[PDB]
Amino acid sequence: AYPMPNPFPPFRIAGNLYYVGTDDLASYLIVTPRGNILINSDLEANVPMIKASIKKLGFKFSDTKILLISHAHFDHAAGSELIKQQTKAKYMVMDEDVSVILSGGKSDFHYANDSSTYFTQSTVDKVLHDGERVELGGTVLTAHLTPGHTRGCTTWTMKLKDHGKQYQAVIIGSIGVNPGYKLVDNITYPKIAEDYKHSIKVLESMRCDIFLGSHAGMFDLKNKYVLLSKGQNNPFVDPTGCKNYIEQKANDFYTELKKQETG
Ligand SMILES: [Zn+2]
Ligand SMILES: [Zn+2]
Repeated sequence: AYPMPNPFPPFRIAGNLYYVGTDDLASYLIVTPRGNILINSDLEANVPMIKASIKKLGFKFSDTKILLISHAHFDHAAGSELIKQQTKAKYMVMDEDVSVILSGGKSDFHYANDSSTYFTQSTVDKVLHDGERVELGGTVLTAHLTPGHTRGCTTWTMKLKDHGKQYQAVIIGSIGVNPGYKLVDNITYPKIAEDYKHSIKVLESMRCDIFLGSHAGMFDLKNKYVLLSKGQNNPFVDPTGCKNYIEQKANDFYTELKKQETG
């Protein structure tokens, strides 16, 4: 079973982007004059935690206008129906992952026959596409299709002003190869390996100043938060860590491909 995350103190990352997630499953709040955008609903058990984090920062849960996700797996999206019920936020999802969201996991190319991965069915209010913007109150997020991990895995980007300076924030959706994924002659998702390769090409050439992700461990949340509490100049500005993480995951993909082809 998925390890239950622990609470994590919410904080401002940069500009109008806040962390409202856990010590593992990462969620983000973008605060605008016309309401807020929430990224990742996490597990059903985490929805009260997200609400509490939002309110701890002095914001209103009822001001959540838009709900986005990194990708259509239960650990990022299971809480979405509850959030929609409690806030009436509009749920927007990349085209290629909509089937999984509508089916609560039953159409997943890999986990269709693993009921431990299923989650509450919901409807999608707006279907997104590669390069499409999500705009609220002058804030502009861009959805980048970085497929492989899921068919519609989304890497979210935005530009943030921090201490008078401009930074591109990148929330890496995931380019991990899960244990058991088949990369050669995949029966349900034949383009899986081509998709990962495309994601690698996109991410390797992407400007990345503020390095974030769907999981805390991708981007060193805990150690960076400690630096932030100590008053360090934005430790979440980490272009070198971003470059190195993308390169590591690209290498991990090719390592797994080598194992499947030659091992
Ligand atoms: Zn996943
Ligand atoms: Zn995950």
